[PDB]
Amino acid sequence: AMLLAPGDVIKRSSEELKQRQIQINLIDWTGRWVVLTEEIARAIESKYGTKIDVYRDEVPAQIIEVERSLQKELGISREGVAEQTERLRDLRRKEKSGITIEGVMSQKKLLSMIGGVERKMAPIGARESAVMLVSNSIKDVVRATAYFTAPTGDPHWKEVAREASKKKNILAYTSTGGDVKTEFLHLIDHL
Amino acid sequence: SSDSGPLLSVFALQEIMQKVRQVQADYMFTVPDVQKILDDIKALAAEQVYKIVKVPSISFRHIVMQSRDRVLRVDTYYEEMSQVGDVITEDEPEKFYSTIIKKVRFIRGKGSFILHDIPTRDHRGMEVAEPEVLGVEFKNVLPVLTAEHRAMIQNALDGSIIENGNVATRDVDVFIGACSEPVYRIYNRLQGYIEAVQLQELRNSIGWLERLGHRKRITYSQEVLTDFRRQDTIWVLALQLPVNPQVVWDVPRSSIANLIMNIATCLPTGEYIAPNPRISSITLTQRITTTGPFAILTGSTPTAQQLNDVRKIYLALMFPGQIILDLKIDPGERMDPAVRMVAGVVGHLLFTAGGRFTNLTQNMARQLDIALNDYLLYMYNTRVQVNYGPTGEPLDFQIGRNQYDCNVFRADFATGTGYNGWATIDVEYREPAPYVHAQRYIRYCGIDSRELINPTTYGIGMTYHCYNEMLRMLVAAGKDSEAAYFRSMLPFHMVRFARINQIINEDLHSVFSLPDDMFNALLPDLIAGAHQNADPVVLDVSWISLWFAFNRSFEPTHRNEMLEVAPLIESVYASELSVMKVDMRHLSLMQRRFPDVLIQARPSHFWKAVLNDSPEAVKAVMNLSNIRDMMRWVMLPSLQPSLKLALEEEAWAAANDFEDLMLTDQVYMHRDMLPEPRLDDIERFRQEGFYYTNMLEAPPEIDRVVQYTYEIARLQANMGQFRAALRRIMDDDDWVRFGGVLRTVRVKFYDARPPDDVLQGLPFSYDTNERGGLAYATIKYATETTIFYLIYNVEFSNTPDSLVLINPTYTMTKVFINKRIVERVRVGQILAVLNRRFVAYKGKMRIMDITQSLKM
Amino acid sequence: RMLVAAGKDSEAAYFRSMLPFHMVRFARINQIINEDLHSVFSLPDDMFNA
Amino acid sequence: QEVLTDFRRQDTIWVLALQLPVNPQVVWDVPRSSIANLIMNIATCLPTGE
Repeated sequence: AMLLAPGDVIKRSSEELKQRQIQINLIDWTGRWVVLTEEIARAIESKYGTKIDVYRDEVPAQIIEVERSLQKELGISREGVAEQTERLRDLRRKEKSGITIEGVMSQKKLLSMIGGVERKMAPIGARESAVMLVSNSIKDVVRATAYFTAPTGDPHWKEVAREASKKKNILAYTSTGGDVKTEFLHLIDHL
Repeated sequence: SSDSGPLLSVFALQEIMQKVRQVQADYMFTVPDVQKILDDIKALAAEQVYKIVKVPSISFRHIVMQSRDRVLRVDTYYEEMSQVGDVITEDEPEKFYSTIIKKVRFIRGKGSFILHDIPTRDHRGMEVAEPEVLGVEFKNVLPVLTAEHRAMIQNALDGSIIENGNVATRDVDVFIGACSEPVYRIYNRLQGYIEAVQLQELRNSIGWLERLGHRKRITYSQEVLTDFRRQDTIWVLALQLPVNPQVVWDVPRSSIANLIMNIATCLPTGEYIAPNPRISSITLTQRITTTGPFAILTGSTPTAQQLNDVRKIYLALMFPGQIILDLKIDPGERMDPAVRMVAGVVGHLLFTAGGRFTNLTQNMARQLDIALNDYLLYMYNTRVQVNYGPTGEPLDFQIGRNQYDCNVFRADFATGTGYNGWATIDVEYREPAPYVHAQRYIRYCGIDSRELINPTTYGIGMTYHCYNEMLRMLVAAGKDSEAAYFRSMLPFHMVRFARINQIINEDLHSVFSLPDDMFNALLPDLIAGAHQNADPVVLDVSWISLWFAFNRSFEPTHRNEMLEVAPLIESVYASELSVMKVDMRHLSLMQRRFPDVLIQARPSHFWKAVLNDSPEAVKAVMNLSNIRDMMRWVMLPSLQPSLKLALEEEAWAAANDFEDLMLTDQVYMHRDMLPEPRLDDIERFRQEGFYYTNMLEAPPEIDRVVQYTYEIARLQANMGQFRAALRRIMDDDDWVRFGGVLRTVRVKFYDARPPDDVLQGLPFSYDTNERGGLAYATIKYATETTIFYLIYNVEFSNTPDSLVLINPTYTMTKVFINKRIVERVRVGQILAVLNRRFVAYKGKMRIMDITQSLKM
Repeated sequence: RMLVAAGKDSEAAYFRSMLPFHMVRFARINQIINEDLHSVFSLPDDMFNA
Repeated sequence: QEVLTDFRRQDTIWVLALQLPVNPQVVWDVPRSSIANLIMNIATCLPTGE
């Protein structure tokens, strides 16, 4: 299930495409926070799928201080809390021997600050979508099984459309009204 | 990330070769490129044994002499085939038999041709063949011929009318021509094969191809299925489709080659994809140690070595009984106990260990059982109830509040409990298959391969016995997180085994698959340990590789390029094997037929001679892996019919006459004169053609010839009477004949006094020498002999006495052949040679073959 | 067979992989005995059987 | 390749001190000669190796 689409559409929907695990092949035409210790970052990455960096005495930076509430929420062990507060004491001593720390302690604050949205409660299928690749290259026009069109234009889209319409058995979809991105996402969901 | 048929094949060769190179002898490497082998075999399959021509090759040519009324007729067949093969020597039988094989190959090569679209012209409303279609070369003698003979020649040309004849319910043009007997025999055999095939063979082959396409989910164009029913097309079936698999499997010790070719020819290409990122990393319910892993990631990218190991795991999974895993521990690569302790968990789900077949050795079963025992007893974040059994074996305990005995999870190959083959019907037979030797249907976890699935929703809420029991046991022990993780991963597991089952049942069906009888005996042989058949290949694997394999899947992107054209390759391979077998049989029979003159040799000699001439692609295919096994294979009665075999047997039958090969032993010696013409009336001498040859019209009369051999000559030389006896015989103008050694004959044409070496050469050589105090002597016979023809050219200038030497010049060697090589005939019978019947297809007619339709 | 029945699976494979080397060695021994060590000083058949 | 011939040079006189077809009983009739025969055979026929 391989689809061809205008380049601006994939450019605008790259985030959703990455979130739904479809690989992107496109041709162009012309401060973060860190966790005190690696264990908490690993736990939060496992829970939410969000990559988190680790503080390594680099520069005056902004530190995230996970609080007792989220410590209990994430199921963190006693040793993790102990090492977190040990690193906290080390930071206290370092800044007393003359960096900003935030004691985030609500789940919504952490979500609205950084990271990916939590997981829904449905059965997990083998794959999120039935499509593997959406591309905008003439080099793999024979690779495609269907294509999508929009009133928006690309300098190479006309030739690709001509070379794709020549296929004997290919599914063709066109969008005329509403939002192009919403229609494309609905199509990629139902295809 | 990506995989393909050829790439996995190369990896398999590398692994097997590295395993086998560990032990070698005699203290005396390369991995062949499967791409080159596949390309060569496909090209060989695309080759045509026959060839289509508009005009047959010239059979008779004429050399014009000074005479206006006489001319010589030369048979082109004999004058050219003498250059086929090198010289013969009696010390090396292998080269002699290689020359014999080349000579018999040449006849079959020359005799296979088809006439089509002959150029003709109309005359008086009747079609008359043009002067080039008939196989003569009389144009060179025309300019000297007189008017009245030339008119007869023209009238004979006018008589070459063309008639019509019906062949296979089709009208073809029939006419008369000239050709040599050995070539005409092969031409007639080819024609008869063409008529014979049209009855039933083609329809059966097309039906079998249709059935194979039906099973393997292959759709063929109408040009392959219904194009043979046209009335304007002849299909010459050089290769027959329903090949019996016994021919392929009868070659000794070829299991590795068969498995490699099976992987290479029909394995689809695809990618390895991680599971849905909606499944988080598994968290272990263990009390925290300061350096242990809290969780084991699933999206992490493995190293190249781990990629090779997971490739090994998948390759052995896709071939149930032929490839087996084995653990390997590196001295370094420091690993936490958790990864091994959870690989021991996943091993009981990835593999089956009994019932019908096995994917793992007993050592792996014991190691996995020990790892599971350690996981179940030694891991706990809180106190857990446990009970112990009396016997001293792993997994003799009962764990949890409920009395869940873990004895069932101990591996037992006799019943296969605790693994995938737990109370499931893994093997079943439903209907006859396109290949009669492989009727079994494999089904992992009871999943049926007859129904298509969708990856998005398949596998939700469906379980098999082993997985359900393992989940119940795991949740009973109090490991909630691991149980939840394994429950979440179930649809991915089901989809992966669905894909694997589809690949095994649909694509890998070929002759190269292991037959049912050998497949059934794999497990009992491993249990008993009395290995007599080919042993299964064992591969090494690490602990982390089990986890990585459980956290990856194989998705076929698209089918193999050569999947559609496999049967033709299989048929051509079987046909070549059959041809080599029949060549060996005919060589043995020929050697037995004439022991007096043929050099005695061992089978390893002429088998090597045959292999020297076999196509390189077949040799490369068969050499991817004694004498007793060779004889056993030769004595087998299974043969594969083919056009090449049909022509080869006729060529071997025609090879029964050594004169057709121009190898002779009737070499005589007799002192004779070079003729000295009168040359008194030069015009009269020029009008009457004159020539001199070494040929004998008839063999010398009996009782006028003496018979010699090696031992007679040695006895004569023992007293010094050899040369004396020869001189006495020559002074008595008697004949002498040599024997034993088979000689080769060469034909040459001269126009003046020949070079001396052939003028006064001797077919034998004599020498003597002395070492120490004893006298010594040697005798030998020349193996190369020449036959020359002399044409005497005269001009008005020379005197009659010019061509009369003062003293005689003597020639010794003479040769007798019982067939006409060069004949002196008058211009009347130039076209009298036309006595053989030819059939030619019309220009609008089409010749087609199956390989052409598939566009090889 | 006895090694496999006794459960000594590890060394069974090692023994199985050694057959060609063993057979080559014994073939060389037979060649040397039958071909090179033949002389009048060789023991007669009767004393060999005795 | 050569085969011996029966010839006698007019200027040569032959002497043959030894007869070649040695009888094995002469060498094997000596009592307690087993070790002697073994040593002689292994000295005259046994080849070296690696």
